[PDB]
Amino acid sequence: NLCPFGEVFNATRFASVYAWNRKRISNCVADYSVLYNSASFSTFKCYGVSPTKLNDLCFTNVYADSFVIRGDEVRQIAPGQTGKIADYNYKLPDDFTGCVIAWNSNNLDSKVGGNYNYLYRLFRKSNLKPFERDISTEIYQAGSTPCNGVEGFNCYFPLQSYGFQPTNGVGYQPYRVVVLSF
Amino acid sequence: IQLTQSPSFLSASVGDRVTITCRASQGISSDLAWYQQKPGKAPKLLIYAASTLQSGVPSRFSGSGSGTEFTLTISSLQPEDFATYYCQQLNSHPLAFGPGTKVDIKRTVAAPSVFIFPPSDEQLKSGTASVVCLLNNFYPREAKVQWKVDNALQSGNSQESVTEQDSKDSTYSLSSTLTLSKADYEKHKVYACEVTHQGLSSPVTKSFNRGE
Amino acid sequence: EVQLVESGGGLIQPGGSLRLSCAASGLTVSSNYMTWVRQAPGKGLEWVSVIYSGGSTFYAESVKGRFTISRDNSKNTLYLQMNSLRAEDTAVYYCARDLVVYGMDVWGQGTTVIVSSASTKGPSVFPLAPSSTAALGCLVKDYFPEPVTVSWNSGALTSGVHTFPAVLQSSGLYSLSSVVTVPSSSLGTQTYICNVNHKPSNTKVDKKVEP
Repeated sequence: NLCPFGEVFNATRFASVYAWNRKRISNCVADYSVLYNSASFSTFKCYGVSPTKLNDLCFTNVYADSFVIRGDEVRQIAPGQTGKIADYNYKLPDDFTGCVIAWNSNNLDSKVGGNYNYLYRLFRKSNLKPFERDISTEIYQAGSTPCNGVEGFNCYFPLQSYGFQPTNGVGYQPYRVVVLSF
Repeated sequence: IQLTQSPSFLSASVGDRVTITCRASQGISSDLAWYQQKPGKAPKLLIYAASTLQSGVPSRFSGSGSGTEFTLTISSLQPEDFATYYCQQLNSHPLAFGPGTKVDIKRTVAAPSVFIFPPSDEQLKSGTASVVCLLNNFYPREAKVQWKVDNALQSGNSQESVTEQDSKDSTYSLSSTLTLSKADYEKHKVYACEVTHQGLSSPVTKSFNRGE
Repeated sequence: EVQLVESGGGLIQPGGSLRLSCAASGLTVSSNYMTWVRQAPGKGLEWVSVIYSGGSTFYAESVKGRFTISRDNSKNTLYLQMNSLRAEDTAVYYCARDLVVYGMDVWGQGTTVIVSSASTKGPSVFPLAPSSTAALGCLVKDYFPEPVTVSWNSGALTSGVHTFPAVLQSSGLYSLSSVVTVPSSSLGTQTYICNVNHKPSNTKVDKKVEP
């Protein structure tokens, strides 16, 4: 047997960041010096080990999370980082030990009008605990006065769209991200 | 990401249809907001998401734009609407504002009367010299002022003040002030104030000589 | 009522420290992107700091380390602690609420912060001599704090008079100039006197401006 990485990478449709996907792996040796070259990869950074001595190891359990963010937000998928995405969408723990993979997908997840399938959570009262996935679409209460689930002033829908135009700058273009955990 | 606005100053009169433009460094599709600020007052939000009307904003304000070039539009200007208008990138983490577009009361082109004043006897006693240049009662408001001393340009020791538009004749007056030490001021003989304005066919250069 | 009411601005020597308050009503500051914005004199808006509802704080590179944004859920108040203040920190500081995708709808009245080492001195008035409509004027230089009044001929002459906005120069002192245009026939005959009053320094000063 081998390890399936074509599944989580070459998947035809990807997940939104707030509702990120987690795939488990329970296999034999995995080809990591071989992913570094398996394609071009605008980001390939590991926070637990030298990338060349991954093939010379195997683990108790390995997870692959995938989602889409914006490029200037890819820097947030790393330990000890704060911001709109790490606070409210996908936190990595501080002792995170693993590797972070991302690449431009302007031709896949954009459309000329602007592809809006992909969402993020903008409002939350508290930060996410690491490896937390919060999927509630409950009206966010910005005020003293409570909402009871009606959008209005100080009563905001917590999820907002990404506007993905092919016209965008690199920071605002969609990047697909895969996070290998150990 | 950096934002710019095309009319630094915009002439317009009550009733007119005015248009301001914001241009973004790279592409930020429809993530723009428009603010209006009158003098001394807090900015007031006008447009968000580049085209949605902020609640309670009169419907004569409108927003167009996507990608990299956006426009705010006042369909029929009113007296209340003379102010400065800023664009902003919708963001949390850095906040890019535009430089601002000021909307003038329109008036026919009035060229400036240009005057130059040497420093006083009294001030030179105190070890400093101030060469003042006055641009007086000009309309279109864009005005280049260039200090030449012994016929070399001088950059970086001058400051400009500007009256806000006059409530009597709708014109501006401006003062450029060149500051030098008494030591330097004696080392040169000619001091000239060259002025560029739309109402002048060619630059007016007012000058004097030290020791007259 | 929906307000952000600011307080705490004033006069501070360079290197000093100051704490600005934003008292909110109509919106919970603990629950919101709150932001500090400034406007240096004659300049546009500029982002200072932002604090997220979960507590992350971010800063404009020019203020990292010196400034500190904070909040007090009990008092419903946002703070800007300004340390190691600089002449370039002089500005009006605005306090705003940011619905990131929906703009900044709720602003504060503003609060002024003057950074200078000056501590109250009265102006020195210098004549802007005319030459051969002429113009003449007064150069009101090196005073603190603002304001000063300028009249001509003890109130008699007002038509054609322009007093320019005070520029706080890098010396820490204000400076303005006042001018009036007069018909050149009256140069040698008509008397021209500008009167300058600086109540903070109890300075009344009258200068004759003649060629």
